[PDB]
Amino acid sequence: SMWELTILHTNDVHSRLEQTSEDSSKCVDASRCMGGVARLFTKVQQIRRAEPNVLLLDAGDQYQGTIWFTVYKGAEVAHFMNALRYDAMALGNHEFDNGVEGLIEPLLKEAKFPILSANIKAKGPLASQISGLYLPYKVLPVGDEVVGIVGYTSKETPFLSNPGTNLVFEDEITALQPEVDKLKTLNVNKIIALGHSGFEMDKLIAQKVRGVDVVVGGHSNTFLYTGNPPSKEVPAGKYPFIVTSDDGRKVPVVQAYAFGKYLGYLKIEFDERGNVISSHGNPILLNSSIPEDPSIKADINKWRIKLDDYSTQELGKTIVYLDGSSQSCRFRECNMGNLICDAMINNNLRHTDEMFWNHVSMCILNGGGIRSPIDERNDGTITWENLAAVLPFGGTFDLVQLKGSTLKKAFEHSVHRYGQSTGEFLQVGGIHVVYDLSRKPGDRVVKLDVLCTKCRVPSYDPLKMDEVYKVILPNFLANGGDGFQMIKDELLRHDSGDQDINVVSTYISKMKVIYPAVEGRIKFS
Ligand SMILES: COC[C@](CO)(OC[C@H]1O[C@@H](n2ncc3c(NC4CCCC4)nc(Cl)nc32)[C@H](O)[C@@H]1O)P(=O)(O)O
Ligand SMILES: [Ca+2]
Ligand SMILES: [Zn+2]
Ligand SMILES: [Zn+2]
Repeated sequence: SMWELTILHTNDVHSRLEQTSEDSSKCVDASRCMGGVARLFTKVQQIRRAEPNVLLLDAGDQYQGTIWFTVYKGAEVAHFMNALRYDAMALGNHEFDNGVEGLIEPLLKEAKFPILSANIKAKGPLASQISGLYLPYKVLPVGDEVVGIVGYTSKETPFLSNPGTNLVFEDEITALQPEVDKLKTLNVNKIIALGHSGFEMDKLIAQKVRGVDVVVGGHSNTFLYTGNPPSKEVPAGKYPFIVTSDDGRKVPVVQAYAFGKYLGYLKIEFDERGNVISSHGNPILLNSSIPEDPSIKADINKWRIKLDDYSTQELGKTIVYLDGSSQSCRFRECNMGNLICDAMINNNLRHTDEMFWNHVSMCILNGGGIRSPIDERNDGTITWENLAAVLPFGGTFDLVQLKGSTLKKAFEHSVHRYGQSTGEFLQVGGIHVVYDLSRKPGDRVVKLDVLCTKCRVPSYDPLKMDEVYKVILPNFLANGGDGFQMIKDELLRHDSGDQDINVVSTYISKMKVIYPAVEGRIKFS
């Protein structure tokens, strides 16, 4: 006899509580709009009516992405995940963005479902206040059977977030294996690994961790599809991706892109000993054909009223597509990156003396900090809400003083593991950089010219290693984020800076009509 489990899954929803446009920015024309929690509820309930054994899972990164999270700070996540009746959630890196206190009080205390992470260990005074609010695993009854769900979270979280000194992030495979063994001793033969470390780590967990039957993932925003994909997203593999484990088993691995646009849907046929016989399915595109649930929509509309206080009024126009996509901004020069850096430099114009045209000419911006495009095809209108999707973190753009050697090392770090779609890839202003990706990590920056400061005519000259340059960058990078530890450790000065969205808003308002280009700021030999 066979037992079929239906795994429903989301990952990297990123405050997209409402429905969105095709590129996950604000919904304009509702006929061509997608996702949101109300539409998700409808599809989940169809499948719960139709299929006997159903789990709705989240693989982290609900926190952070839109004005919803700016205002409600995770209370919206707790409320609407409770309304959808999620069966479990794994902690992502962005769940620690407002500290451990910003995780506990909004999300963990208000959640009426298990929140999971096995590789996070509390220390000192936190252990008491946090104990039981997150777990390493959960055994869940599904029909007659039980299904174990073991949690995991990225080891990189302290480089990406504010977990603080009282949490330790263990290796995933090291931490997961004891907990999966413990589930075997409790007669749990069906074990799902739900977590937030990326597709490559998902494949490694599937390969190495004995007992794990399915891996449900996030963080890398991985779209997988079997057959013709139903929208703009390009699949990185078949759904599910089959990893062959070290003990001979076929382990399906799944991810459901991002932004609540798709609902993941995998049907696993298990045998009586909890071995995967087969598995099939695809991520279901949550298009306008699927209606929003009236009661959830009405409740979204209630929480929406506070957000309509944000000004409707046009900040300015764009006549170009502002390419703030990850596929551009983490791999090459993107025009959204140029815009933001030009805005940053424009903000710091203080023409004080005859020697310098301006004291700062230079900008670096982590590409992973650019979180949305802005589409030009609604009369070119840019609103604050559109910019809030690009820059959702409530950060500042700060001035630092760096040695050229420190800057060189940052640009080496920018491409040290190029190809993985990680956020450390640097968008720039007043810097022309050339990479050679054939060369070894730490030796890929072949040309690095910078715009002169001590000059009346701005022009590009080679970066000198022992010269000190003033650079505008995000506070995230000033505090050593994205593994830019050389910046925090070697910086000579660090001033407080202006709020990130306001800087870019001011520039767009001053310029009125914008048309930023890709100009060869970043080249590859
Ligand atoms: C493998 O990609 C993972 C991911 C994909 O979308 O992107 C990671 C990239 O996101 C950027 N990031 N993360 C945090 C942060 C931040 N502020 C922090 C401190 C306080 C508030 C959080 N500020 C700025 Cl400007 N960027 C920030 C950074 O580039 C990082 O690699 P995911 O969102 O799944 O983690
Ligand atoms: Ca099993
Ligand atoms: Zn994410
Ligand atoms: Zn993440």
